[PDB]
Amino acid sequence: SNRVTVESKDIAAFSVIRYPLTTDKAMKKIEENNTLTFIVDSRANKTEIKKAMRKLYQVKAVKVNTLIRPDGLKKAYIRLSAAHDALDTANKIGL
Amino acid sequence: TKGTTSMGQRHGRTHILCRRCGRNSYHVQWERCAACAYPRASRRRYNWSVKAIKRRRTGTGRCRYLKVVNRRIANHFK
Amino acid sequence: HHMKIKDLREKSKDDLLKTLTEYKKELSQLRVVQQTGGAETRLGRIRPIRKSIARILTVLNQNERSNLKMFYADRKLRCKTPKVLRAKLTHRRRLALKENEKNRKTSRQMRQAHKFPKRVYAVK
Amino acid sequence: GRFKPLAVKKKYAKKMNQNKPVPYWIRLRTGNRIKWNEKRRHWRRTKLNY
Amino acid sequence: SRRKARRAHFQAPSHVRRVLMSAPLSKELRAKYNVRAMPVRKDDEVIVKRGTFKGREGKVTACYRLKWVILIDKVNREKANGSTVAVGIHPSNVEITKLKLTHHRKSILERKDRSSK
RNA sequence: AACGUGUCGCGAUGGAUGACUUGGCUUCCUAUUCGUUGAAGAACGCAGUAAAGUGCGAUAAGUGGUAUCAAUUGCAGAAAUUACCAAUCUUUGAACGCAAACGGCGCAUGGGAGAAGCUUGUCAUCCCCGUGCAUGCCAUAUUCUCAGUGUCGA
RNA sequence: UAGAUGUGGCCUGGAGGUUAGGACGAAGCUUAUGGCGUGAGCCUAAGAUGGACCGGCCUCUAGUGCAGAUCUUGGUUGGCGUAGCAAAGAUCUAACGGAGACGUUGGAUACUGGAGCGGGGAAGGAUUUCGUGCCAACGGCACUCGUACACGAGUUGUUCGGAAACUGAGCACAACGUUAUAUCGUUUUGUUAGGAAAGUGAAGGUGUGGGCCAUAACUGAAAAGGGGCAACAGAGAACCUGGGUUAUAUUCCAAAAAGAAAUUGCAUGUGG
RNA sequence: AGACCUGAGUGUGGCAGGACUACCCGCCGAACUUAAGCAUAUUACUCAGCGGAGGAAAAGAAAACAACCGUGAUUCUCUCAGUGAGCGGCGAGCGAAGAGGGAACGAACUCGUUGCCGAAUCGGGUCUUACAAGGCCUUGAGUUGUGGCACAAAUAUCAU
Ligand SMILES: [Mg+2]
Ligand SMILES: [Mg+2]
Ligand SMILES: [Mg+2]
Ligand SMILES: [Mg+2]
Ligand SMILES: [Mg+2]
Ligand SMILES: [Mg+2]
Ligand SMILES: [Mg+2]
Ligand SMILES: [Mg+2]
Ligand SMILES: [Mg+2]
Ligand SMILES: [Mg+2]
Ligand SMILES: [Mg+2]
Ligand SMILES: [Mg+2]
Ligand SMILES: [Mg+2]
Ligand SMILES: [Mg+2]
Ligand SMILES: [Mg+2]
Ligand SMILES: [Mg+2]
Ligand SMILES: [Mg+2]
Ligand SMILES: [Mg+2]
Ligand SMILES: [Mg+2]
Ligand SMILES: [Mg+2]
Ligand SMILES: [Mg+2]
Ligand SMILES: [Mg+2]
Ligand SMILES: [Mg+2]
Ligand SMILES: [Mg+2]
Ligand SMILES: [Mg+2]
Ligand SMILES: [Mg+2]
Ligand SMILES: [Mg+2]
Ligand SMILES: [Mg+2]
Ligand SMILES: [Mg+2]
Ligand SMILES: [Mg+2]
Repeated sequence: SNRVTVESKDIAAFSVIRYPLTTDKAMKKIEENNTLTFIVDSRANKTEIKKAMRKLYQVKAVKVNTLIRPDGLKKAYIRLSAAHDALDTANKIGL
Repeated sequence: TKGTTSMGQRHGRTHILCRRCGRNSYHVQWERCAACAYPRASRRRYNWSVKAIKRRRTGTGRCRYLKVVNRRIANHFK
Repeated sequence: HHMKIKDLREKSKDDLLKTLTEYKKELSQLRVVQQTGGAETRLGRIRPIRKSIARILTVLNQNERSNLKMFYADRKLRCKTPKVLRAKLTHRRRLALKENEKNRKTSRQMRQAHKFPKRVYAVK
Repeated sequence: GRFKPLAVKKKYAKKMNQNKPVPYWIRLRTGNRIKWNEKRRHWRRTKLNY
Repeated sequence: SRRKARRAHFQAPSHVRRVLMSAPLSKELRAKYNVRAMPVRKDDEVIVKRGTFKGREGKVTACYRLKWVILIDKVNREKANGSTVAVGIHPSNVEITKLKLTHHRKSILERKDRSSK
């Protein structure tokens, strides 16, 4: 190996999903749709935002739409499988 | 003519961003940085512009490993 | 409050990695709070809770660098250790000449150090 | 217009953030020398081209 | 030199800025411990020896140690809107009358006193 | 007269001058000179509130060690700040898997997610993480493989 | 006049000496403040100036005296409220807002006239978008408005564009050559004095009643012409409507997917 | 049907490139200017250009100077010396060296040859407290010579 530095299961899932988003549009999409809005790290992956959700918020994710905002910050919309209410996570996650 | 009118024909880009020099002197067509000669291993450096050498020497940037290694070699270690 | 390192060294890797994943989650939701409300009491725990993840990844790296050093710094055969653990010292201090030479001499150069040594004479 | 590399996108985003004013908790600091931002770009005045 | 001293002064780190802010002990607290002067600590009762607030005793509220001043609890000043604020007397204009204990202060106080004795 | 002068007092603009000077310059001196173990450079980042800068690198305005004592300070917050001397050290760059206005693409190699099938778990592509993989040169391989109508011999 | 020379001669910055001032007000600065020196200049006074340094003398020292260089820099000024703000669409009204020519809505008359003051893109710009404020200076008039300022937001893709994955004009890493030297030259109408590569097929290894059957290892089957870029208009490319954003939509919609397709990968299984 | 020779291939173990360049070393290298013109010359064996190291570099232990009553590695300094040297359209200009006083300096050494040896060498192991100035196994390099020793028709070499 060319390293010693320790790794875990945590840092692989807490670096991707960094904090949720609260806006007029990020709120209008939790209630109306079942999406959430997390400002994911920029070099993440739509398949790894799903894994991260399920590893952090034990909910399923169907469609994870992303976009690198004009701030270098990668937003992420996340449908919650229609079986996990989104309005029951923003109230859990404390959004 | 050759003034305000011809200034309208200014569509292209001769230079884009140099991945090594970080400035806007990467000549597109023949792909070489006009200011650091990238992809040439050696950065361009000419004594006929010492003033531009000074803008590009060490210490003009962050100088990470040296501000550390110059501390270790000045304290009997290496 | 947070993790105190003087009592954190004694912990183990598997005990640290559960200690770690809990400071991550605690900071994970402190950056939820930091979005919506200000709540300096609910907030303000970030800079201690974010430097406690620092002094856990520290001791994690402080340890598994030693375990991988009390395993490679060995008299084992063909003792080639990864260059990240090999005593780091400048590129030229690494090439120049170790102590075992730069003091090494031939025959017919040892033997004058004996026949004709340098003396500690004094003049009167 | 619509094509910008991501790297060229990362560099205008680093400029949209640098174009905010000095917050009014800075000028009550003990001995600062800052009253204005004096590096604020305006998109019309001066261009970045990167 | 002139130039290097006014730089090592104003460019002095925080732990240096505390021995450059030491105040003389009172006439009857020095021979109590047989030393000359101490760096001012938060909650050490003092008395101003110079200035508009001279001869005004108080307890050091803080050592605002980049303004180069200490804040006395009874030395206040009024703003325009009634709100009362604290003026900073340079420690050398102050004379300590009280100390705050420590197993690191009545140990260094006799490190300074072992110089005398 | 009004205007235009013109001298005086007072104002405005202006920012000289003086006073100051944590800067410059010059001179001298005491020691030790970066990088494939990834430098210099630049790129993007990181603060409870930070745009620049300074500091730092996803341990991010710092973690560790010692050694010091009670602050930091715009104001929150909090039973640390300062100084020094083992780590962490992102994307690049000599940049070296290939490329490159692609935050792109592989080849090995582990391990770790996630799952459909399937046997409560097990590795399918998919997707992360990490190492290795550039050329040249030197050394070398218990008899590691080879080429030659070069030499010779069984 | 050019020039020369003298001056116990004038002046500025600083040094070595000396004498001496200064918060009971130093430098500086102002002048119908006088006086006194032929003069350079000095000294005084008086400042409803200034706030902390400094004068005389003897030597020393120099970045030492300015009106004039189309001097240099900064600032001001005249002309001067002057030239002008004259090409390109004529605003008119109500009542409403507003601190108030301004805006909004209605009505009116128009202008652009489908090679547009239209709707979309590339190049380029990169927040100018949006909303809510705001109105200091910027929009050469003005503004309650703004592409301005502030805050907040805003860009959603199996299928669209790009890449992964084509070749063109061409480029040139390697090698090789040359060069004191390379950052030089050759280089797809196929490289190189030139040994430039796992795509396949296999015996053997492996669960187990020595073979039924199966993955795998590590070999190694012929096979010439090293790689590699270069096209957001060439080639290529699996998605279409309907609709519920302050600003995105062939991107979003969740289960009477608003629907309907196509399609790639791997899988289980009905058809032989 | 094998050795050797000459070449390959990847496996290991490494290294090189890059930065810095004030000084330093090599190559390259002008012109403006001066000569009241200018082409020799001067500028200048300079600037720029290519390359390369160091804490200094370079030089350095006489195929040296001298012509003396001789000196004795290199470097540096004062000096010789702007030279009664000298080069030069003998013009403009240029221009050293020995010696001397110094600094420094316990400053000298080792290959090849020669003779005597001839694998005593080197490298991979291993064993020992890491001992590799050693032990003891090693064809693995090496006999196309690693290593050891001696310094002159004058010394003493050479072994217990
Ligand atoms: Mg091109
Ligand atoms: Mg290259
Ligand atoms: Mg170079
Ligand atoms: Mg001034
Ligand atoms: Mg160096
Ligand atoms: Mg790095
Ligand atoms: Mg920075
Ligand atoms: Mg390369
Ligand atoms: Mg080797
Ligand atoms: Mg063989
Ligand atoms: Mg043969
Ligand atoms: Mg002067
Ligand atoms: Mg002058
Ligand atoms: Mg003047
Ligand atoms: Mg004039
Ligand atoms: Mg704006
Ligand atoms: Mg080339
Ligand atoms: Mg040969
Ligand atoms: Mg061979
Ligand atoms: Mg290798
Ligand atoms: Mg190279
Ligand atoms: Mg080099
Ligand atoms: Mg001439
Ligand atoms: Mg010459
Ligand atoms: Mg040069
Ligand atoms: Mg040398
Ligand atoms: Mg002379
Ligand atoms: Mg000459
Ligand atoms: Mg001599
Ligand atoms: Mg020999």
